[PDB]
Amino acid sequence: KGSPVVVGLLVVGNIIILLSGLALFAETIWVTADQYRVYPLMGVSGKDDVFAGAWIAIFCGFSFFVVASFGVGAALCRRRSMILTYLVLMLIVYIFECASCITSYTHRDYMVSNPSLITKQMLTFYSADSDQGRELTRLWDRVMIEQECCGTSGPMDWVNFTSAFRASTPEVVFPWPPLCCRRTGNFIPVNEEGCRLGHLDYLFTKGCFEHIGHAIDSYTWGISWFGFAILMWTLPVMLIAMYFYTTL
Amino acid sequence: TVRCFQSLLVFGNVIIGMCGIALTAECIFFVSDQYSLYPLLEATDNDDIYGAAWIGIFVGICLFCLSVLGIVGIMKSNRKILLVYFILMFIVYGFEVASCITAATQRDFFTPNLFLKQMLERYQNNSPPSNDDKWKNNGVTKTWDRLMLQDYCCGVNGPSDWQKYTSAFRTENNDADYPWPRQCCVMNKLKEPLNLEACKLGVPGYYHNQGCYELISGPMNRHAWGVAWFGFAILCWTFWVLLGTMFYWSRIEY
Amino acid sequence: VNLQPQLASVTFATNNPTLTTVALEKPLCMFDSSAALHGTYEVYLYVLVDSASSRNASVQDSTKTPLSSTPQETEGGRTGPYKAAAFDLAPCSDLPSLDAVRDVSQASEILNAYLVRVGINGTCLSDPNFRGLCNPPLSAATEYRFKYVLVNISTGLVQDQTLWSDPVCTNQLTPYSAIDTWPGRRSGGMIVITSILGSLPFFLLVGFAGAIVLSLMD
Amino acid sequence: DFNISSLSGPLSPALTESLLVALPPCHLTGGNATLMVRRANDSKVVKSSFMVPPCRGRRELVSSAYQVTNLVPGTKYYISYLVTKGASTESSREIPMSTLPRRKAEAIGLGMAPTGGMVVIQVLLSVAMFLLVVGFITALALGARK
Ligand SMILES: *[C@@H]1O[C@H](CO)[C@@H](O[C@@H]2O[C@H](CO)[C@@H](O[C@@H]3O[C@H](CO[C@H]4O[C@H](CO)[C@@H](O)[C@H](O)[C@@H]4O)[C@@H](O)[C@H](O[C@H]4O[C@H](CO)[C@@H](O)[C@H](O)[C@@H]4O)[C@@H]3O)[C@H](O)[C@H]2NC(C)=O)[C@H](O)[C@H]1NC(C)=O
Ligand SMILES: *[C@@H]1O[C@H](CO)[C@@H](O[C@@H]2O[C@H](CO)[C@@H](O[C@@H]3O[C@H](CO)[C@@H](O)[C@H](O)[C@@H]3O)[C@H](O)[C@H]2NC(C)=O)[C@H](O)[C@H]1NC(C)=O
Ligand SMILES: *[C@@H]1O[C@H](CO)[C@@H](O[C@@H]2O[C@H](CO)[C@@H](O)[C@H](O)[C@H]2NC(C)=O)[C@H](O)[C@H]1NC(C)=O
Ligand SMILES: *[C@@H]1O[C@H](CO)[C@@H](O[C@@H]2O[C@H](CO)[C@@H](O)[C@H](O)[C@H]2NC(C)=O)[C@H](O)[C@H]1NC(C)=O
Ligand SMILES: *[C@@H]1O[C@H](CO)[C@@H](O)[C@H](O)[C@H]1NC(C)=O
Ligand SMILES: *[C@@H]1O[C@H](CO)[C@@H](O)[C@H](O)[C@H]1NC(C)=O
Repeated sequence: KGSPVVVGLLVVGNIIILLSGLALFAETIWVTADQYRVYPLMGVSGKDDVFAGAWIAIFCGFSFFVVASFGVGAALCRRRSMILTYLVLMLIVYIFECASCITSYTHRDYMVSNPSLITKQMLTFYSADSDQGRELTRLWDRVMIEQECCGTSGPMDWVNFTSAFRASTPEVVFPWPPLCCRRTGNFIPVNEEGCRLGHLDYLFTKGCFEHIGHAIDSYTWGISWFGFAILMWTLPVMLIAMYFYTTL
Repeated sequence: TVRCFQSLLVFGNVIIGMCGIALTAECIFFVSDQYSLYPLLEATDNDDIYGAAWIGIFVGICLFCLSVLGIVGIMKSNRKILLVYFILMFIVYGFEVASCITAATQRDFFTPNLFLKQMLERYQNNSPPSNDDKWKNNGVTKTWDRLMLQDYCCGVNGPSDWQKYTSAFRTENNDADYPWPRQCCVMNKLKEPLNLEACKLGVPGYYHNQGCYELISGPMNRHAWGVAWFGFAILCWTFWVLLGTMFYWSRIEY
Repeated sequence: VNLQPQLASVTFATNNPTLTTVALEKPLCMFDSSAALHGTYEVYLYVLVDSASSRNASVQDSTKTPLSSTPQETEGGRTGPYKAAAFDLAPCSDLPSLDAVRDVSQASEILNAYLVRVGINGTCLSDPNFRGLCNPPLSAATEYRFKYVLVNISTGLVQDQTLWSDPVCTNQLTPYSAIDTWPGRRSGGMIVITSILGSLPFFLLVGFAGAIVLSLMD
Repeated sequence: DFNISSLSGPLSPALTESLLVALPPCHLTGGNATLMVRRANDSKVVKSSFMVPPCRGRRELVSSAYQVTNLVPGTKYYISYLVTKGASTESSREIPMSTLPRRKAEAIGLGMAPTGGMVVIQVLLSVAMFLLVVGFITALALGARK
């Protein structure tokens, strides 16, 4: 007739799933809010997942809340057919959240195992006349002077590779974006030769890929590992739930 | 029949819940500080649109749970359940009444005057008296430079304003070289001028030549009508099911 | 003769008379309607300010050679007029198209053909070796008057001249605390929201109480 | 008959195309200098000449290096001086320098290098999917009998 010692296990286990499901619902919405404006940066290369993980997960997290509240109810009520409907709702949310975990992680390394997969976009689209050239140059010229950096390898990407910039900008005048110079509060350059020749202090010398990588990495693990953490609690609760369904 | 009554009740409750979620979503949309706008509003403790929205998040979750509570109660036909339900919703009703009114009270002050004060006072300052005065004098200056340098407007009415009033910028910078912000000339892609003498004179289309009030007001104006009227509609939906539910409750045999 | 200088045309100079500066039209055709163009020529601008003794403003010496007066020795143009700028005589047919000044190539030379600017050079009072015609920032709240004069460079006499301008006023400042940051107005929505959402609670209370009473009855 | 210095302290002097050179010593100042540059593979010398500037000590920024360009990418160039002050003369021995090559943005082969995070997640979760599916199947199998 099923021990109270196992009833309590389903109660605590559902309560833990409930809370971590609500927290995952909150976190995954916080990914989709795009705290760093990287939704433009993915979409030029396409086949996206880092946000698709979150857009799967928001509903999966709220799913975990609702089936788990019901699950606490079913455990106290000890009704055979209610425990069946605990299994046969949870295990679908489970499969969707697996996809959220896998999708969110898999794209991460497909683009931030090395910076060059992102660098290709900057060399193509920076200040470039085509439609997405303007769109993504709004992302970049904001990142640049919001955070003081000239590129992923600072004032050298712009000579380490071919980019749209060369073809409009003969390098003898600017070997790097003019927005790489530090600008006064009047927005004027601090010295001309001091940026056209470039001492290491008037230039924004930092590597921009830190912000881009740390954004992508942080959004990812929030989906991916919190997902696995819910799921690793769901297995033992769902296994105990098999034993409940087969004892009652 | 009574059954029909129950049906009506449950349907209104369902609507209450879906409003809780859609309110939660709307709140998150504005609480996002979406193009910032913290910097123009933390400048005056002009934050009740956001404060209302935060209130909107937790009442939004609260209303969802209370709704299902209600259905559960109605169905279960339990006096105490209904009672508690009543109490809780009453509380939540108060908090969203508060959010509604606080957003609604705030927005009338968003004006071509208010944003012209903060711009004349707090831009390019370099002599603030105190730390949180310097912390406000940064964020205002940054926000005016985002709007002027990418969204191509200048001043609140226009490139008039800097040339008719005293300002923080003005005491730092003499007009003969800085007749209004350098952020207001049209620069070419080298991020230096089309021609500066023509931007000094105001020859039309060498400079950002429109006010920004529309950019500043437009989002704030949506946030305003947004939370407040949606809360009011919920506070009506809840009011008539509260009366009905109460009625039913009262008609419970002991 | 109404040989009067002018504030530069307000069609395309939207901010012109700033707190310390004014742009003026140049003397286009002005000295040359009776065909004066017969050799090299230059023009001086003098600036002056209203005061009772200023009717002694003899912009030339008695022997017809111009005053060598400057912003220092005139105290900003009070104790006499001062030689605020110079340029060469434009031969009238050049007629800058104010419409076409959007050709970024030509823009600066069109402005340099069309006008002169007074107030421009904040530095020039300081440097002890800038032995040039200093065009300093003009003082706020001052009505100025302006006068172009023609000089016959081959013999060194003023040839003839304009009349002083009608008074040109700088921009002048409201102190920024004067901007009443109240609206006076009320929206529409505030008043409905405050009045209805204040009303609603009372009714709920009433109803609740009534519920109580009903349940106590039965 | 000096040796050129190397201003690699304040800046980055190597580049695609243009490079930076130290001015001649203050012994020479007001003198007439010719810089000479030579692409290593060839006899191909190029002359550019200027007066030796007044010694502004260490006051920062002007062309205070000389700048040299049309130094086409990947090329090793030697750099050298001949200078004069009166009928007296001055010199230095060559020094070699090398300019970066060009690289294609479309020649970015995807540097795709998987972390163990991905692969640990995939294995762990595919195992968990398997275990739950199997479990669910076996649970309902047993319950079918009761
Ligand atoms: C606003 O007010 C400022 C400051 O009051 C004025 O700026 C100064 O203008 C004077 C004009 O006389 C500049 O004078 C210098 O004169 C030198 C003359 O030296 C010999 O060499 C020249 C050839 O160059 C011979 O023809 C001459 O006979 C002498 O034998 C020039 O050599 C100087 O040129 C150098 O300095 C300038 C300024 O840095 C550079 O642009 C040149 O490329 C060159 O390096 C110069 O002409 C004086 O230097 C200016 N000072 C400043 C601070 O700018 C403005 O004229 C005034 N503007 C307006 C519109 O009112
Ligand atoms: C430094 O002083 C020397 C010596 O005057 C300058 O070098 C060269 O001097 C010769 C003779 O005075 C000049 O020769 C003539 O050159 C023309 C071309 O400019 C050529 O067609 C004639 O056949 C004749 O050879 C020459 O102009 C001059 N310049 C060069 C580059 O040869 C030198 O220019 C001075 N450098 C500086 C920095 O002033
Ligand atoms: C990308 O840029 C870096 C510098 O940001 C280049 O680094 C070179 O490194 C070697 C060895 O340390 C030095 O001899 C060179 O002087 C460096 N270059 C410069 C400009 O100083 C690096 O070569 C570039 N890589 C690619 C693949 O282009
Ligand atoms: C400036 O005025 C003088 C004086 O009238 C003009 O020069 C004289 O012209 C007469 C008549 O042709 C000649 O007899 C004299 O020899 C001239 N003087 C000299 C010193 O040559 C002069 O033409 C006028 N110049 C301008 C630019 O108007
Ligand atoms: C800077 O702003 C403060 C108020 O925020 C004001 O008191 C001060 O006068 C301003 N600075 C200048 C230079 O006027
Ligand atoms: C050049 O540098 C070397 C090595 O430091 C030094 O021995 C020599 O005296 C210097 N001068 C000359 C003329 O070679």
